[PDB]
Amino acid sequence: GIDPNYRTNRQVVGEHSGHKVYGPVEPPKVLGIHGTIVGVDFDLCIADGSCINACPVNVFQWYDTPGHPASEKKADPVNEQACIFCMACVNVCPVAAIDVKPP
Amino acid sequence: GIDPNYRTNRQVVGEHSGHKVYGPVEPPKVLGIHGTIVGVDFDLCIADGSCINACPVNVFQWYDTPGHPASEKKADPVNEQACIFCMACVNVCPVAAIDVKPP
Ligand code: F3S
Ligand code: F3S
Ligand code: F3S
Ligand code: F3S
Ligand SMILES: [Zn+2]
Ligand SMILES: [Zn+2]
Repeated sequence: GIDPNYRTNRQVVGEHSGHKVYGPVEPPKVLGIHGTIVGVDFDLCIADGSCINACPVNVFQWYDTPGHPASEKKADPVNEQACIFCMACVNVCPVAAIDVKPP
Repeated sequence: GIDPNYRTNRQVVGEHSGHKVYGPVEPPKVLGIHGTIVGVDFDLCIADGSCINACPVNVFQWYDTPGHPASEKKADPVNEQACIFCMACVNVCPVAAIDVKPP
């Protein structure tokens, strides 16, 4: 599962669709974590889709990541700021790849 | 159109589904304004639906108001806190019944 201390343990290295990306990032095998309010560890995500299936406010969208060993698609927190802190995604993810921290 | 100063001009008289309701409220003809972040004047709303049709984060839901002269259904800001301040609803409403104020 995702490191609950990722925001302090990792370096921010870039930005994607309005959110920060925490490294290391060495495409295509290592993609890091996307998001600050709603963080998704792309290296753990296996594209199960329960998060997208549970979120009532459309926080996630599928984002293609060809060449990644865990999956070739990931749930990207494009609308992380719409999060109403349901904590559903955090609990439905079979690999515990999501961490939500209210700002 | 809605009074942009409604939050100070009107009295809060109740709560509905997690949001405040600003009076006067004398059902069924006078229902007031629902919401603080995303305020919808139920007395102006005619159930056009453009707001629901435009909102990407599901802020609104239909709420029945039988007996109201403007319409018998209203767009209720059930998820006002998911608002990402698109200002779309504010502009699509044909009667300017919506006012959005970031907290
Ligand atoms: S595996 Fe990925 S698709 Fe969602 S349910 Fe977990 S973050
Ligand atoms: S289910 Fe959606 S509302 Fe936030 S707690 Fe997860 S991104
Ligand atoms: S009329 Fe009502 S249904 Fe929406 S578009 Fe205007 S608040
Ligand atoms: S379109 Fe939706 S995101 Fe807010 S500005 Fe209106 S309730
Ligand atoms: Zn991203
Ligand atoms: Zn309401």
